[PDB]
Amino acid sequence: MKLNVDGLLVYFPYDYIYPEQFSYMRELKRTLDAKGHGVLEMPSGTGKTVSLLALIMAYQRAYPLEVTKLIYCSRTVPEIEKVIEELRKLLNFYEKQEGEKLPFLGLALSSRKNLCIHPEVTPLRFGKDVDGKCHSLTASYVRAQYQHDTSLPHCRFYEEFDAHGREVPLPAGIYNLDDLKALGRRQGWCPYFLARYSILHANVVVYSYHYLLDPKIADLVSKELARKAVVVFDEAHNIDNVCIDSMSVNLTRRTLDRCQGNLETLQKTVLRIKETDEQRLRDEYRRLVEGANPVLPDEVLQEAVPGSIRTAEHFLGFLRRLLEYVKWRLRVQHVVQESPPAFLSGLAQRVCIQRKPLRFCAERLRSLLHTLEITDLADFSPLTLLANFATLVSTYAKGFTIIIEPFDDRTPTIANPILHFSCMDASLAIKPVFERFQSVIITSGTLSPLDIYPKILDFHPVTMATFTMTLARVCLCPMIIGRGNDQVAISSKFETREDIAVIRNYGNLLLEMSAVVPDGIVAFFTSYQYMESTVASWYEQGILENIQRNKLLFIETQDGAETSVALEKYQEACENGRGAILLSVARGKVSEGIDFVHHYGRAVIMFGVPYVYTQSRILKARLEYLRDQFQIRENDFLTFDAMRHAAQCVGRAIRGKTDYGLMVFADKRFARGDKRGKLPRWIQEHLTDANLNLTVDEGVQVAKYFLRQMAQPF
Amino acid sequence: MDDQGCPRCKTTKYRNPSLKLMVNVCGHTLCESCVDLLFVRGAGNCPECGTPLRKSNFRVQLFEDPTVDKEVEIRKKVLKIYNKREEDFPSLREYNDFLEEVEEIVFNLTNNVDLDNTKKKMEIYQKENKDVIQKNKLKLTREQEELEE
Ligand code: SF4
Ligand SMILES: [Zn+2]
Ligand SMILES: [Zn+2]
Repeated sequence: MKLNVDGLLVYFPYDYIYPEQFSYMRELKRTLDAKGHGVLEMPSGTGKTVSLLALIMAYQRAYPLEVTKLIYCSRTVPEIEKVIEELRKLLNFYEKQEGEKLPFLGLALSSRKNLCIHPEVTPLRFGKDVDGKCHSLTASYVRAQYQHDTSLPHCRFYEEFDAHGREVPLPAGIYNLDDLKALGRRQGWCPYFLARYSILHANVVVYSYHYLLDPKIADLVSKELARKAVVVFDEAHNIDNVCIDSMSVNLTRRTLDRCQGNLETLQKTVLRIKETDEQRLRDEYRRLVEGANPVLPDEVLQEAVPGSIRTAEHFLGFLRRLLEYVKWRLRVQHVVQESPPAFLSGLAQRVCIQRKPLRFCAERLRSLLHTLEITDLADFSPLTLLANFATLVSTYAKGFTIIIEPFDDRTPTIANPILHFSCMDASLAIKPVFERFQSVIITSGTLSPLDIYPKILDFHPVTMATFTMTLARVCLCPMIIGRGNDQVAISSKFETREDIAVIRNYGNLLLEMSAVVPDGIVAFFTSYQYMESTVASWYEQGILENIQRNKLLFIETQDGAETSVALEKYQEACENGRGAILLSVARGKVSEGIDFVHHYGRAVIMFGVPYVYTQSRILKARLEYLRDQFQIRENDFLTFDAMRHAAQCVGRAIRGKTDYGLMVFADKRFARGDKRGKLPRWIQEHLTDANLNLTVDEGVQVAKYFLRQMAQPF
Repeated sequence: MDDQGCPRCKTTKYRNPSLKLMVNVCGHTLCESCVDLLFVRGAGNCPECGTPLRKSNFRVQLFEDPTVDKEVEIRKKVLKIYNKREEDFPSLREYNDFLEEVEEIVFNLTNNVDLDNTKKKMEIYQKENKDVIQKNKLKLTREQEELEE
């Protein structure tokens, strides 16, 4: 099924493409031809990657010099695993057409924790612990000790990889994480490092955002080699939250106490080293004079000189002084304090700590830490976090803010305060990506209007294209139910949340809908506390029991273990005739992680607009800056975050294969023009004014009618 | 204010945390209610150590770490010396050599005998007092006032 696109001829494996796909490829080619960063939205989760990938493959062959490599990122490794399958299917189809192997390589990177073959790290599951073990095994001392071949466990896979992996690069092939792990075992090479080496020559490289946003790790693997590469993000609607969270560092009393104990261990380690090894390790001081990674991006990063801190005894006191200032400044009991630039001045004046020596502290810690031949970095990980925070504040604070919370929310009095360093703008951390890479395509679904993203992220998109899926059958049937049987406002307003009728209406809607909706349904609330109150109110009433009789009901909790077990039971219920009503929170990790397909979450229910507790100061600082700069109204962004997030969770029911699925919004607010405008095009345009304000019982009836039409075959 | 209590009278801290640490040449935690206990007898003598104090050697500090208190207090006096800006140093190497030397002196004063340190400081005094020490002292207020605004 070759497609003769206007720009060129593009191979396509699947039989047919909808008209929107024609627009998709040409729209993407326009940005690629212009070699300028852009943003676009395509509804379908499946078939979007292949259509996106298909053009790149044709574009690469047509203009190999124009684009070096493809960097296609995905939110979650479980979701990137299925992506490479699409690429593998396309490669076989393209290879079959040609009839011979082509110089095309595709692989997916990930953390050593997710993929590895070393037995010692296999039982461990915690990510930080994996790095400590791997770092120790691959430590220069172990490698130097490996040359002596003394009696000590040396990780063979890396040792032979250096002699073998360096010399011979893998010619071509597609290797998923599961496949990549097997390849390392048979070849006795690291699935991780081997992929890392392949990045030098790998047509397609795919990995999560945290490997491309945080300068600590992203920069090293994402070196300037990609002078002109087609970097792409998938479902990156919450890119800012992931981008901001990379910069944000949280310091807590528990963490600070751990640092003090870890620092004492560091002091003891130095004392042992001084009596045992002094001359050889002192040589690193000369290296320091001559001149875990720093979080400073390329331009921000500085390596002029170590500064005053030049010895372990001197540097340790430097951290001792800084730790005490944070310890005291954190222990202060008062209202939430904001001091982005003043904290540096306050720390500098209070304990005589100039910023310039403090900027290199994080780098010096790693350099000094290496000299100490420590067993692992996992124990000292909290100390590095403070060091990372220590250098970050001393580096820049123009687009940042130090937030101290002596008292935490949901607790009248807690003896574990947390010092927040939440950022305010995501453009800072993503700036190197735009400059280093010629063009970036932020492909995402359920995207709230594109014009905001250039305001949130400082970039000039080439195009702002919104795509609505075009199918012979109208799969999705969205609706908004703002009025119940009582014709009473059903908005889940903070002041109106306490209303019994509003709580009753949601139970009535779910109870009635559960009767008609087939096996598989999900309900999204605004918050866990609100969800429990709604559940408790239904539990006291007979509404919950009626719902239980109609179908099984599952609730979600903060702990992942309970969520994992409950979700697995949910999937069992749909397979059988019982069906399950999985109550969840829109902003909960379960909603974003899980994907709903045919006979799964058939009728996604959006109970009330999803909003965060406005009293959260961290959100206020982020919200305040966006009002101060980039000219965004405080309510506009707040509504935008809810609209983008509300569409995020409810857009899964239409994953692909034209599997019928309806979406019901249980709030009159969504009916407002402002909410609809922020709604994604594909969901928005299908939604009509006639069904915009359906009654609770009226909405049930039309849903029953909708299922009938979809139930029959084509 | 997270300390368990004073080494001698650990009762006031439990009732309220308003009490603050008192710094001394002994680098030695003390509390206001316990300070009055020192004034009545000895009048400037550490209870257990017995280190003499000229006039109570007391100043307000809120760093539970004893050693840091001396390091911070000592550093303040040290800052009065070798306070010249980096621009005064053309060579790249010497930029932090004074800072490294300055930090070295701090450690010596904290633990090592200060007789050599005091003797050395006099040598720098005879030379630096003329221009560099006086110049930075006047300029300290100017930069501080502008930075605050
Ligand atoms: S060196 Fe390679 S095989 Fe050994 S623990 Fe690290 S990633 Fe695993
Ligand atoms: Zn006392
Ligand atoms: Zn004493």
